[PDB]
Amino acid sequence: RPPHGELQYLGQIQHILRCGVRKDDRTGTGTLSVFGMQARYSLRDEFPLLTTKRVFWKGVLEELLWFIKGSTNAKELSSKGVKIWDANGSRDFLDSLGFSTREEGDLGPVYGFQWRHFGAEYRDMESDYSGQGVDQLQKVIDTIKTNPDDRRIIMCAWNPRDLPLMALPPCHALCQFYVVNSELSCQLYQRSGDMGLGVPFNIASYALLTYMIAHITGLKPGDFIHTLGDAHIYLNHIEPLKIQLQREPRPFPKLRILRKVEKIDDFKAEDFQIEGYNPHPT
Amino acid sequence: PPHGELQYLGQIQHILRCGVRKDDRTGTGTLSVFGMQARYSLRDEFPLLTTKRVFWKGVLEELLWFIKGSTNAKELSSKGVKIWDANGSRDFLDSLGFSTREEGDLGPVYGFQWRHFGAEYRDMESDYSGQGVDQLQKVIDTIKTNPDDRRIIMCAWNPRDLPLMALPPCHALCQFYVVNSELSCQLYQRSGDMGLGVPFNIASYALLTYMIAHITGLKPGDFIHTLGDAHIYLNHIEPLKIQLQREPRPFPKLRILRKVEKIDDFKAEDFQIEGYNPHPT
Repeated sequence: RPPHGELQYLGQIQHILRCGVRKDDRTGTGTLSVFGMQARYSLRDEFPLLTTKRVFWKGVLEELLWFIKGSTNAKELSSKGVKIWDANGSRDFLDSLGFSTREEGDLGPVYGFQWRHFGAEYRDMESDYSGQGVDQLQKVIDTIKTNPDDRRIIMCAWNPRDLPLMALPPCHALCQFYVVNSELSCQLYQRSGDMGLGVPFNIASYALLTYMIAHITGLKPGDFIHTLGDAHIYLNHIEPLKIQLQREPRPFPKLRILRKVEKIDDFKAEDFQIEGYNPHPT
Repeated sequence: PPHGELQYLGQIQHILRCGVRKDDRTGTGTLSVFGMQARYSLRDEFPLLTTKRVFWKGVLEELLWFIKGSTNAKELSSKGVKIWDANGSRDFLDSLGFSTREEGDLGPVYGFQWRHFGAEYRDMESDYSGQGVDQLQKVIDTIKTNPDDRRIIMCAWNPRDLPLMALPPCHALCQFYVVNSELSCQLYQRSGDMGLGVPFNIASYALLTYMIAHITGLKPGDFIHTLGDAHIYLNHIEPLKIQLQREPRPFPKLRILRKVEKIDDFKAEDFQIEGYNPHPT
């Protein structure tokens, strides 16, 4: 009787179709669009991997793990057979940014470096930043263990000084955690969200991070609150979304963590099994 | 057309029906709900709440003090506005280990992050001109040359400077965006005392959107207030329960009197609030 948590994402899509405004330009790109939306996804016994269309779960878990180790090296992930960042590591592409002296796959100070060493002077993908900058992930885990009530438990990836050094500016600007009755919640502030391709992955990433952090602090998962800045759909995806919005949601799968892990760095693709996941065909 | 203030009041009824108990740093309790959002139209109205007066003059004078880049509390209270004084007092600097600071040095707080993000902070009387990133000027430049950019953001959480600071900022980030010559703005506040602060806050950023709309030549469109921890303090449940019984009155209107071309050049006399008629309390 509480509605399926997937109807919120589908509503947001109804909405952009009914009211976005056509920021134009049948000259490649071309979008419908709306500014500011907010969705709440339960994490209690379910795990919100969308079902009306399949999400690249393997690219989810692998990219999250590549952020936790602080990497900013795209080859290092691309070897887990997740390619989503390689176009951004390609020499012609850096070459179009004056990164002419960077080795291919050096993305600059992108999420893993902002999560692990915010503030450090960034040299390049092979340097060692041990002890430099602030480690937001750790500080966040400690504050949860020792002051769950703190209203300051934030993690920021948007670093205006580092921005001209990044091979692309981040979508997720910041996430805030929050703790009550032993449940752990999370709110992601995303500046720009493609309603078709990325938003369902981005929802999985942050839910998963919430599980992993709940696990390691011995709290139980709560709500994941997805807030969006610029939410858009590309005109070319309207047809496929229009069909996609007929499909009745299917029950969200579940996720087990298969061992007791105590440091965040300690996690490995195999500690997780997504069980029950059955989405519509594409 | 429902009245803008119903969203704010909405959020009150909701925290009262579903908020859970939760304590602050000192121990005072609150009912709190995590995650909320409201949209206030900024088109030919200006949303200064009318069910309880807001200190308009603190709003104006503060935002001017943010824009100036300042982080001295004294240069604010001299305009007759004291909301930052306590955080600057000699007693308080000492409890934080800032034994070395002139009273009323707040550390690197919004002043400094909007105009000098990532400069090293020294003290309040330093000069930082050309240091760090000038996020305010950068937002206005982008609103004018690339209005469809989706990164028009300002950010005042900076983890590095957090221990240098009187208190950690409460407005973390704001984003802007433009569509049909309308300028909208979204604000992510990590924590929100629904009684005293949120209304004050909804007026800062609305006012900031009218300033940037005036200079880049667009019209104000929406202001979206997103909250991390929305909470009502306990002591306030009763007053808010009265307050919920008031029909809101039509929001007033903000008039800007001369044409200002640069954001650094606004003064408090450029601004006129008209037809403001809030209930007594």
